[PDB]
Amino acid sequence: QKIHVGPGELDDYYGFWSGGHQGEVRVLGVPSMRELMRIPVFNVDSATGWGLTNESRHIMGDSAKFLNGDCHHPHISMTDGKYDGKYLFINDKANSRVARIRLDIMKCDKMITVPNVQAIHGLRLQKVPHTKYVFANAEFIIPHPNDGKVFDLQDENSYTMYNAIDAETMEMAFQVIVDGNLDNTDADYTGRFAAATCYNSEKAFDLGGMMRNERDWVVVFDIHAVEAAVKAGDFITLGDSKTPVLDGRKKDGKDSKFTRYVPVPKNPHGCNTSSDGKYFIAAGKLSPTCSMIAIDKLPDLFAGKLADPRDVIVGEPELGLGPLHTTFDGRGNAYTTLFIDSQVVKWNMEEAVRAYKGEKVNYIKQKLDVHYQPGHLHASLCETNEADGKWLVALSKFSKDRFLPVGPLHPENDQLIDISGDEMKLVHDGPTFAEPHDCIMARRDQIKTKKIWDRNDPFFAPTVEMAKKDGINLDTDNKVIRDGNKVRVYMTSMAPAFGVQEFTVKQGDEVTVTITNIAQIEDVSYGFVVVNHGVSMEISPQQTSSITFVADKPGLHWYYCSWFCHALHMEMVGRMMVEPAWSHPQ
Amino acid sequence: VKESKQKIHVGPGELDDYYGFWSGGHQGEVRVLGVPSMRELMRIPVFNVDSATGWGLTNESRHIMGDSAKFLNGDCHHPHISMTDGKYDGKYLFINDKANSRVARIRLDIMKCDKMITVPNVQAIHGLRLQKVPHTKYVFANAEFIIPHPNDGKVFDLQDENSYTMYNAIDAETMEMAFQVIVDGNLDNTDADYTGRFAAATCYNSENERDWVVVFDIHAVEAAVKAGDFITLGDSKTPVLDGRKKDGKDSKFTRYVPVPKNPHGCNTSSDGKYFIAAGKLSPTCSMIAIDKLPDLFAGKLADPRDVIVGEPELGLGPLHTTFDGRGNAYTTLFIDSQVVKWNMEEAVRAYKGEKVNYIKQKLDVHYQPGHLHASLCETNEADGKWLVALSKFSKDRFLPVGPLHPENDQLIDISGDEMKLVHDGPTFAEPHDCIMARRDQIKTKKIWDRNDPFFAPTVEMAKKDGINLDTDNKVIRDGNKVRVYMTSMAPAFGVQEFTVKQGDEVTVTITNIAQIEDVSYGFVVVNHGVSMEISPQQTSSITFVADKPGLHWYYCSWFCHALHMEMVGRMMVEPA
Ligand code: CUZ
Ligand code: CUA
Ligand code: CUA
Ligand SMILES: [Ca+2]
Ligand SMILES: [Ca+2]
Ligand SMILES: [Cl-]
Ligand SMILES: [Cl-]
Ligand SMILES: [K+]
Ligand SMILES: [K+]
Ligand code: NA
Ligand code: NA
Ligand SMILES: [Zn+2]
Ligand SMILES: [Zn+2]
Repeated sequence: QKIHVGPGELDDYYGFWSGGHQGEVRVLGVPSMRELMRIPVFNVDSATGWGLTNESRHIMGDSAKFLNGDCHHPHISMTDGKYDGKYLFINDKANSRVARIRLDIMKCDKMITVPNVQAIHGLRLQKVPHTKYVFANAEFIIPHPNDGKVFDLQDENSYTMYNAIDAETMEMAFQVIVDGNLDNTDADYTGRFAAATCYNSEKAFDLGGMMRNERDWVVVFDIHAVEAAVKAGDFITLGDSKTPVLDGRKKDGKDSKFTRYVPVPKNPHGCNTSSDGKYFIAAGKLSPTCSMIAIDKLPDLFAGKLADPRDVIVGEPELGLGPLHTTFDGRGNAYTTLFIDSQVVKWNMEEAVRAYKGEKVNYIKQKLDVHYQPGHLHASLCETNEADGKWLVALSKFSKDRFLPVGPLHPENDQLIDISGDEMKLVHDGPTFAEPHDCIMARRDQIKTKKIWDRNDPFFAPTVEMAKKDGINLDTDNKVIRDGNKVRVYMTSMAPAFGVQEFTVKQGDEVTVTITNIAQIEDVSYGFVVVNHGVSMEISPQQTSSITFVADKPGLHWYYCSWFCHALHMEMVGRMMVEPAWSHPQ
Repeated sequence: VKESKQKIHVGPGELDDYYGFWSGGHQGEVRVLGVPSMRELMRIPVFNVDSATGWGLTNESRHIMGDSAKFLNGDCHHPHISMTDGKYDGKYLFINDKANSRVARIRLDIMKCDKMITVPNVQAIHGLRLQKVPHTKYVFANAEFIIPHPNDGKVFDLQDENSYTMYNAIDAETMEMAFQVIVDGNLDNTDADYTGRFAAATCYNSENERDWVVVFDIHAVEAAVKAGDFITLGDSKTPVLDGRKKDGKDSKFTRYVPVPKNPHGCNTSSDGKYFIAAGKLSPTCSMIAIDKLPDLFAGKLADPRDVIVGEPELGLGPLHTTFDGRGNAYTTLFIDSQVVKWNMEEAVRAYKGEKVNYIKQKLDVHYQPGHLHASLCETNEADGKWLVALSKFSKDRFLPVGPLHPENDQLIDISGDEMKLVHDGPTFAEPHDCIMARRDQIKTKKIWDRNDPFFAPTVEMAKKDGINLDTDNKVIRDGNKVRVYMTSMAPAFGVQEFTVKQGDEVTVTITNIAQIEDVSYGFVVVNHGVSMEISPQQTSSITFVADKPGLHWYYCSWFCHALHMEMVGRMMVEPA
């Protein structure tokens, strides 16, 4: 298995890394582990203008007021349990958002603030028959309504909710109230069942209380029952949201139609579907085990053919101190991170199941040391029924002495491990910034990217619509439109000349600059910067971009093209002239 | 005979040999790489807003940025490291902001931006370089674009006698302006000699069959400043000297050396003999003899062209030059898409008419190189081991990732007689230029000092409230202001709940009293756009308004402990 990608060689896999609390998505080549691209999502990106431009702020909605995000879990849309390469979804824990990235243009094209919740943490996609739903955990219990009259998490109206988002429209589909709280989640290989771990079955707010119970649980959702209740109109709404809300709590011991609670020790964390579709595997964290939920026993559990919810557990292997996450090679082994022991442990799921039935046997195959304190791990295609068992990335939280010193803040250490053989082999230490939690890999042929924009692309269609009201054809017009104290500049661009090289406004005017890059070549991107106005954006081939700012300073102000595009790059410039307020009315 | 055969694989457990400091380009940060692995070890926020650490959101960072904290963007190109006696001393890194006309200082012991200045009365700081000898007293900075003076909207004509740009000197230690020099034309790039007397800059817009490199007599400038012979502009107290030619007469502070053609790069050879100006539109470099500049300013030379001692023909589109310390220069050919290696002394002899070939090798790069940088090339210790060429079009060299492409930063072994390309490093947002330093030239703190200037103003606020940041967990109420102070020790915030009134302006100050390297904590307030880092022994603070009634969770964002998920707290906001 080639480990090094020489000059002129291409990587075999795409890797999509979460940005952690830096808020972006990063695109890596695997196995070289080099960063090919950054995709801004919840961060403000100076280079492309994401969070400054009118297109990006329209996608972010009211949340464009936040300059931060915290993402953990990137996942790729699937058709029949295999990646189809259309979309990447990722969570925002800091401002309770889910974002969709369009993998053909590698940009965030949709974003939603999940109503009536705080902190979207766990996120995963339906696998079968395709990704109809994005499943998203809200982590923290809050009052409903949260109007400041009740603060107690033990009140009957204090709770958190499981969230399903329509992948294609990126509108809420439903929400399910649960007991306890929600950590990570996964889905089965039929479309019926999803599952989430809970660590706060105590509904406490202090550390001691959140650890009291010997077992919390994984809550299992019967999505068919949920949809059936929705189509039946048997749901409520909260506040101003029209999202159907269903009640998944126990009510005096009796289970909801929508949920079952499997007792699992202890403050469990990871929740991973095996690539063969047999198991939900929950990482015990404070318990030195994983718990294996048999998905094929779930219909019986929901029909009361089982006497005890624990009867869906068919294994609970002892793996080591602080199991956090599990991934799969597709050969019948699971790999689990041990945060405290700082290892990855390879174990055989079928043997662990036999040992739970008393058949004494050694299901642990190998323990590999990692550096240090691993969180997530990801084996190539592990989330599909094409799990290929080639590469394994383990994302550790303390790199200590593994890289040159760079001050008090250290990088993370994302370590690439060869699992194609019987023995795991550590091959590469990859330092990353801001704590990626999780990543996801796709084969090179599973991702198809556009090199030039289509002119009808929904990303800037609202801008095309604005132009039409001014009688503007964006493909050819270089025009300055005036409307009271607003000025709308429309221009084409072809290196090294802006189509409007100068224009004049009154001090205080609100200026929108719309630029259409009418180039038809690849890698031919232009920029636009207005000096000393905090204005910056990218316009790639056939794209239209626009940015709005206030001409608050009298005098002559230069604008320039930022993206090196030509041998005459530092000469693709223009001038905005701002007439002083004292020479105009008022 | 000596071969180029350095090892590029830094396996697990092994450490890189050099630090690389990459500019962030249009993204606005600075990036720290290990060389030769070319892996990114750290990002240093400067002009960007960084969700992870809170740079741009915290009180400490917005204090450093001053009024310019209102800008969420930057555009940097030129990172440089402070020198003592012509050698890197590891103290500071400086970098430019072309978009909002700033210079930033980074302290290399903490790897944080600690000072920032908006340069007055100019637009767009582009070229930037450091005084070398006797140390980096001055940061030299080019303002690129010509503007009216004053720029109040009465005059827009760029040919007006009061429309010009200026060369800028910033005091490196105080990060206050030292002086500005009005010049003719446009400034592009700049460098300094190895004595402290001279600096030089290419000018592309003298408007021209020839533009020039302008040469500054920094001693003469300092003399005038100390005798009070200067004017000031607008409301800036900065001494301003007039370096323009007047009726064909020369300023005391400047000489204009004719050089073709829209010259771009301006690079000082490591032996200190030459300012080398890359020809861009002319397929040449021009070599100015620094030891002839005293005679130039003394009026002992018949013609400003007399200080030119070499003009080698290299290829199409020379943009920049670097040095191996063995007597070779390395120049990027932007059109030919090559690095050309050439011998500077053979170039000088050729210029006299000897038939001697000074070109040693041309290496193909991919594609369209701009800047290049050999290790320690800006110092008299240039070691001739590694070369990075930063190329603007990666085309097919990496997997496709949509309409936007990465820059291709190519690592080249120059240790032997033949350059060898050994690695392609894709980078985001056109870093443009970089600088390398030996591992042993950089010394960083592992934990913060409690007296650090970075958060000294926050320590002062706490002093006014009577707070001992090392021990106290308290909530001060002051009208509609709320100042929460707390220690933190994973897995617990030192204040786990507090209550305020809707609309209160809340300041949260957190001190990480851990003593263990790498145990960094975070603080995020859910749905309030609040996020910051607190590393060991650091104090950080952030102000926001509690505009939403009800219970609002905060949590630690830096995975710090087995019980990370449970290190949380509650803000309770009583309705108005
Ligand atoms: Cu948010 S948690 Cu184990 Cu995913 Cu990092
Ligand atoms: Cu247009 Cu560079
Ligand atoms: Cu504090 Cu994780
Ligand atoms: Ca618990
Ligand atoms: Ca010119
Ligand atoms: Cl998980
Ligand atoms: Cl230069
Ligand atoms: K870390
Ligand atoms: K580029
Ligand atoms: Na939306
Ligand atoms: Na300052
Ligand atoms: Zn440059
Ligand atoms: Zn350049």
